[PDB]
Amino acid sequence: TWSPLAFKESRVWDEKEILYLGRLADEVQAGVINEQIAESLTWLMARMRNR
Amino acid sequence: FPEDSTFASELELYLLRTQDAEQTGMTFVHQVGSTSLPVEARVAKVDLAKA
Repeated sequence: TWSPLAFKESRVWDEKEILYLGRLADEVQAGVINEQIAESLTWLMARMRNR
Repeated sequence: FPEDSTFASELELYLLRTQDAEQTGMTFVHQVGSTSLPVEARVAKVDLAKA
C-alpha cells in the first residue's frame, strides 16, 4: 500500500505594515506592500519545491 | 482650515533659510592719480529646518 503526506503553511500581514510601508531613500506613497507580497508569493512557490 | 488630501502618512516640511550678504558699503574716496584700494569681505549664511 501507499499513502501521501500534506504540507501547508500560512503567512499574514497586519494593518500597520500594510498601511505604513514606504521606502528608505524616497518619499514613496504607501503602495509598496502590494509589490512586497509578490516576493513572499514566489518564496512560498520556491519553498514548496524544497520539501 | 481648508481641507486637503494626501496618500502618505507622515508629513515633513523642510525649510531652507537663507541670509544673503546684504549689498552695503560706499565706494571709497580717493584723489585722481592714485592706485585703488580693495573692498572688505562679507558673509552669507544658510540654515535649514525640519518639521
